[PDB]
Amino acid sequence: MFFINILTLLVPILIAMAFLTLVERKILGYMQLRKGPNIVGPYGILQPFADAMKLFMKEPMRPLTTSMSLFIIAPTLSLTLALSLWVPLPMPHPLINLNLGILFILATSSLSVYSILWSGWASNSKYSLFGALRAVAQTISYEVTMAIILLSVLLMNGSYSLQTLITTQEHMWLLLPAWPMAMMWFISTLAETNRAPFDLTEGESELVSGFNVEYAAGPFALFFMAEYTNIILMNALTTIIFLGPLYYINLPELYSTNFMMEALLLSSTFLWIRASYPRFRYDQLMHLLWKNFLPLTLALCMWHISLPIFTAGVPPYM
Amino acid sequence: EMVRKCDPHIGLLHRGTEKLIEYKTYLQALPYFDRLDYVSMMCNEQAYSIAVEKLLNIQPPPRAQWIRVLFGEITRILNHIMAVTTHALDIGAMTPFFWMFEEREKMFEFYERVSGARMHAAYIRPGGVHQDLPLGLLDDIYEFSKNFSLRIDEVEEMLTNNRIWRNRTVDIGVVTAEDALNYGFSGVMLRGSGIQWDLRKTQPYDVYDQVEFDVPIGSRGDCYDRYLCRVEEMRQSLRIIEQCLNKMPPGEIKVDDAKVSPPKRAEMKTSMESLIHHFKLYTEGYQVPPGATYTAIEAPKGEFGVYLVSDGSSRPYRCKIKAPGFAHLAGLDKMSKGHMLADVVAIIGTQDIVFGEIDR
Amino acid sequence: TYKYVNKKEQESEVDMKSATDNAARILMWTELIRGLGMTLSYLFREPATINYPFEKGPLSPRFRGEHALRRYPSGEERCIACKLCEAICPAQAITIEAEPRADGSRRTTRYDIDMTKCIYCGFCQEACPVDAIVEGPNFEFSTETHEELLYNKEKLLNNGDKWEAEIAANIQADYLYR
Amino acid sequence: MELVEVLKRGVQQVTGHGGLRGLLRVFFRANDIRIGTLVGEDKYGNKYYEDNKQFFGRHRWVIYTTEMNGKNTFWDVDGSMVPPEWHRWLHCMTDDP
Amino acid sequence: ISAFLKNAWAKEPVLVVSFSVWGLAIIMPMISPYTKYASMINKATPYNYPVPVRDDGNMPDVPSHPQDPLGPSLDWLKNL
Amino acid sequence: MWFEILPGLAIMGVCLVIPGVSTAYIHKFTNGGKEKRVARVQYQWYLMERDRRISGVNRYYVSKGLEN
Amino acid sequence: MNLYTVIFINILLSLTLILVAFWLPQMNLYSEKANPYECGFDPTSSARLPFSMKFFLVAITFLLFDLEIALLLPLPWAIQTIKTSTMMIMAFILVTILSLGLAYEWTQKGLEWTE
Amino acid sequence: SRAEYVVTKLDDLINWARRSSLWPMTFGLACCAVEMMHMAAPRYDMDRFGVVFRASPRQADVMIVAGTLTNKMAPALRKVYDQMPEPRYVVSMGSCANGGGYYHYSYSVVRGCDRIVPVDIYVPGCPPTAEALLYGILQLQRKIKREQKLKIWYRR
Amino acid sequence: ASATRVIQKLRNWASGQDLQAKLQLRYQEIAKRTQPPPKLPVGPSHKLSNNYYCTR
Ligand SMILES: CCCCCCCCCCCCCCCCCC(=O)OC[C@H](COP(=O)(O)OCCN)OC(=O)CCCCCCCCCCCCCCCCC
Ligand code: SF4
Ligand code: SF4
Ligand code: SF4
Repeated sequence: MFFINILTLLVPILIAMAFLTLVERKILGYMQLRKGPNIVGPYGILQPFADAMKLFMKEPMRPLTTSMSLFIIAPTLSLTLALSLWVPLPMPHPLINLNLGILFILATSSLSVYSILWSGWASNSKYSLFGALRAVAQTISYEVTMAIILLSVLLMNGSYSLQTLITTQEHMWLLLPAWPMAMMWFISTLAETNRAPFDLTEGESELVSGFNVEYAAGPFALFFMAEYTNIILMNALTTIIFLGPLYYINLPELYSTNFMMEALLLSSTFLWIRASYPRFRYDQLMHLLWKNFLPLTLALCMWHISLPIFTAGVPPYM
Repeated sequence: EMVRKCDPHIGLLHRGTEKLIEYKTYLQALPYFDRLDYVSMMCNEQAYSIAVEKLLNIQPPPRAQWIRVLFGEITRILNHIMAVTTHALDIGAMTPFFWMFEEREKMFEFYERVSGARMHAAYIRPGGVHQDLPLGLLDDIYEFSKNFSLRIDEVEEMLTNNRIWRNRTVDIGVVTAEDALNYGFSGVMLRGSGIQWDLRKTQPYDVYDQVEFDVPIGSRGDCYDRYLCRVEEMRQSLRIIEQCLNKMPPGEIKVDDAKVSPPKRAEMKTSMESLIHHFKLYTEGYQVPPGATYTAIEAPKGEFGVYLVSDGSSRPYRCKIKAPGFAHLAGLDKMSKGHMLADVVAIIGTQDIVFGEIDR
Repeated sequence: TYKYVNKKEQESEVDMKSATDNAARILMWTELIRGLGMTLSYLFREPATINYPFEKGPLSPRFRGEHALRRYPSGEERCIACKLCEAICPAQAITIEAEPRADGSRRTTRYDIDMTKCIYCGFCQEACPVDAIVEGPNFEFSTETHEELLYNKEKLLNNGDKWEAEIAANIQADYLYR
Repeated sequence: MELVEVLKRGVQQVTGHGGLRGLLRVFFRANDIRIGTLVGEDKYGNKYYEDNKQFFGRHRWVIYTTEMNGKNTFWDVDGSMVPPEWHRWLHCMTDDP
Repeated sequence: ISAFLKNAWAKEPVLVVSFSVWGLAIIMPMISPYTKYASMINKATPYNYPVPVRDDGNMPDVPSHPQDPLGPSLDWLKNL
Repeated sequence: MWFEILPGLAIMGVCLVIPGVSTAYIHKFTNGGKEKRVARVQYQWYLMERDRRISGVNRYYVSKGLEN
Repeated sequence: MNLYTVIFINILLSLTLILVAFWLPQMNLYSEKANPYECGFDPTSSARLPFSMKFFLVAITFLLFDLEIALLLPLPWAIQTIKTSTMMIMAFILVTILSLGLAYEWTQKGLEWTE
Repeated sequence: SRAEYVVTKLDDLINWARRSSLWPMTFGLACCAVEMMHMAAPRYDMDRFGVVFRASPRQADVMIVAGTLTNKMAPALRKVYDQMPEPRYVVSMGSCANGGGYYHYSYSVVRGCDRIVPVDIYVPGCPPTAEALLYGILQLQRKIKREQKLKIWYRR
Repeated sequence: ASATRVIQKLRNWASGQDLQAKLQLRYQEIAKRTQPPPKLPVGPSHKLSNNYYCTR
């Protein structure tokens, strides 16, 4: 009975992300006085299928100067990690229960960067290298901050398992006590996935495309298969970690219905931000997260270390 | 990612317009100029029109001058709109480019209505203007002008006080005032540094001496101050349109001199001398007296000048085009010192460069 | 008259309220949430896009597009082989090799235009003293081979036994300006 | 309130083309459920509509034929099918059809 | 020093909130009345079985039955 | 218009409800109509292992009451 | 075994898609196509040449800050300790110690990039 | 039933995906590219037809050769054309790209991109109206609509 | 003129400035495409007397 469960978590995610591609092109277009795809289907609902079909029927290449092993293993990790990272996600019952659920996220989310590094370096191209040597700056900028924020947020939850956060927010959103962090978490999460304004690894102006200028249609889709299922995720986590929806044990179906409302609303917000602000320069991203967020995040880490101590609000374990 | 040396290798768009002009009559060479700076279309041929007018020693009629100033300002708005936006497109702000191109499309209807082409209107002939404005086109220009200052504000909200835009643009491309002249800069690049210079207010060539407007000047030389100069020029150009609309004197559109400008279609088909002049002006072309001139006009990029040499013939001898971008891009080496690769991307736009004029 | 664009007027005047206004601005992204507001407004607007195949964008009677050789109402060709549309054409796109027609009239035996050389400048229609060559509104004649853009007299008369219902109305509505 | 008014207008568009089959023939074929006054028709079959309420550019449109010269143009619809007498009007060069 | 404190507040607020909350977290535990209750709550949780102790007739203060009034109590936790 | 975005989201929103609702119902189908017990400490594993060996059928989702 | 299945199901899915990417489409190979892209013109030199970074000082201190969190993630279980006072002092010191190192890195222009 | 019939439907399927996802390349040389932007502008949105601009030739299906092609640039255009994975299409735009246009007789202009890349559709004009290029793109889409590549495969 | 007056309020507030009087798209302010015949004025030098070219 388990294999069937994967299908209800694997196929819908692929369909949902594919229909995010249309929703991106539509929401972006309307903010720009454009009608996104509305010719392929009734309203473009078939546009993602059209893009998917052509890329897998458009020749992928084996460039002479590249490295076949890493050039081919890098996209596989991107999709493998981006899809296997939905696994411990409670909605409200996760497919698998992990005692260290978020640490699974940190290692695996940080493991996705190696897709960009190996993809850029394997594809022996100068622009591909520039994209790789910007993910290192992208990750050195946010990883120190993203880990501390999650520590502070969970420190009023007690454990590390995700599913205890539902119990934590039974009566009040965890945004309200930690709305400072929720802003820093909403940017550090925007740094991962390389979503604008922190769109530097796949830079389309300073670099022609960025760590993709040598990935032809076939393997190229594998990066977009992963670059957008990772957008839905960190929105899925944020609505679980901060915008805690109603659990109501007798009504598990109500959690998912309310969960999707916020996850889409947050997902519409990454696309909304992309439509409004220009892009950072990757030094400013480094300074932004190391001169402004890191000071305050560390100061708030002390604040939440003492908060359960001078309020008698130490959360339980188990 | 720090640039130690830039070597702009222009020449990828060297069509060689200057040599092709020498084999073409003066009227035949007019569309070459619409294609040099291809974002300020009819403000190029004004430079050609003024140069040929000077040698011919004729002046256009009063109505024509106002059309050439009225449409010489729509080119300024057209060209500054792209400069603000395509500059922002490379930086990353894609949205403003889509908003203001819903206004470029509106203005290109004016070209398509005064001329027949959206972009390269061969409309401003040396002998004034080719053909009169269709009825009610001034009303459409006015209805555009009212709504426009709202459009410029909407862009002004997006990318004028953002942290991301100020940090990507301030303190970048600082050009000293002494170097701006020595490098031969002109236009907004001079005014960004602080130098007070504008040919519309120092060497007037049209009714620009009867129209009031302000020339924006920047304190620091960074790309941010010259961004504001471009946005603020749209405001002042939109102020000239109000005046040109409110005083467009009646009269003829081309000089009543059938030896330089062609006669009307009606007179061509009833009077003999008019047919002869129509026949000769379109086969040999009017002959300009021998001489040499350098006329400069304040094209949106800056000082666009044309150096026409001539002999006693209908086809010019040498037509050198002072593209304002030639000096700016040559100075790109000095701008990007101790600045990253992304900054160079943000300095290509701030010069407002098109390589049709540079390479020409 | 000049105008300062980025020059501070007077400085060194800040109190707790003014200081806290800047702190609130920097420390809660007020002027970035302000940019989001404008884009959110644009989502709730009608897009300017128009279904091209079914509604086509506006044009004007003076528009310059596909060429066309006109005829008089009787049926006689207007072109009289005066050959000053190839004198003014600044791309040498036109070629004429007229000879007498064996009924006495001065008519053309070749009027080929190379639409790949032409720049759609409109000089040929304002030079013709009989309006023999015009430029109809047909902007949509893209082809799948280079050769179909090398127009000859037979094509140019076909475009001209086709668009006269349009060409006549356009000329009739702007000849006074000309 | 006003929401009922617009939801009522939507009913007019979805149920203003003869029937369901009439809606299908235009929704997937033109992506335009709008309805406006029928100015006229060609001998080929082209139907020309106008809606003065909408904004400039979208106030005149065609619903092309399904067959012009034994071409079977139900899907392969191209702009070069408006005859000259209507090309002038459809392009907003005149007010008189 | 009033200008310096508020001048930094006007120009670099992030480095003032960090220093303010940094000192606030250090001082708050000393002033709170519940600080001493953080330790007691972590003494209440019986993670390991409470091992009984033999009676030699000289163990009066420890209870006999679990629900008797002569032992440690948590009645302060129910009302915290 | 902007409401044309809803088709993109309407059937997208369904696709993000399936992974959540399906897991809750699949658990109840496999686990005999009870939620999937979660062992985060060794104490709970001993309890599930107890129930697995308490019942004649080697499954921990069948619960024997006071009938012994 | 439930978690092993998921990743290997994902691995098979990723391999099948990429495997179908390379054998389904029609290919036509030649040297001019498989050469490096480099914006139209042939690269002047390989991309394997030494490509100096300038944020190496932040790169090193990122390690020390990465080890630094490894000493903070045990906090949720350390709060359960009976003491609650030794923990708090040894928590502020660790975070304060990191800040002073960051503050000293600030003033020495460590976080600024070599020009 | 006949095995030929199934082949054509698959042929029409692969063609359809290649028609509604026609990604050009941000390769505007000069002075037609301004009208190639207007095609991307609000009035004539290309996202309607699933047409999205991408910088890398490796991720571009069609190449819109818009603007004068000079000798200095000719080697670069062919290189970029080679990088596009097949199937690839070229849409020569404007007089300067179709033939030599206004600079047919210059010393440093290749008389039409047809001398360097094989062109599929020619869009006349100078510049072509944004509709004229859009008619070209649609007329290119109708070209893919009749390929017959899998149908001939059954005949080989 | 089809904003329903509640979205008209939302977009008006979000933008910060009233725009229903300053819309981009044009509805009925544009001059009618067809216009009545003009008669362009005849400029100077059509005097018919005392107009010898040797003077100007
Ligand atoms: C009671 C005692 C205890 C009290 C303790 C609490 C004390 C009060 C705390 C108040 C402060 C809250 C936390 C503040 C975090 C923000 C830090 C910050 O200042 O922003 C950093 C940066 C500053 O701008 P900058 O130009 O760098 O200024 C210096 C220039 N030399 O600005 C930026 O980062 C801007 C660049 C990022 C822009 C990203 C776009 C965001 C768009 C808005 C989306 C917001 C969505 C939030 C909701 C998410 C919901 C999940
Ligand atoms: S429009 Fe101009 S370039 Fe074209 S044929 Fe006529 S005169 Fe020559
Ligand atoms: S088309 Fe007109 S100008 Fe050209 S040769 Fe014929 S009559 Fe003369
Ligand atoms: S064909 Fe005309 S518009 Fe296009 S590049 Fe050449 S001159 Fe410019």
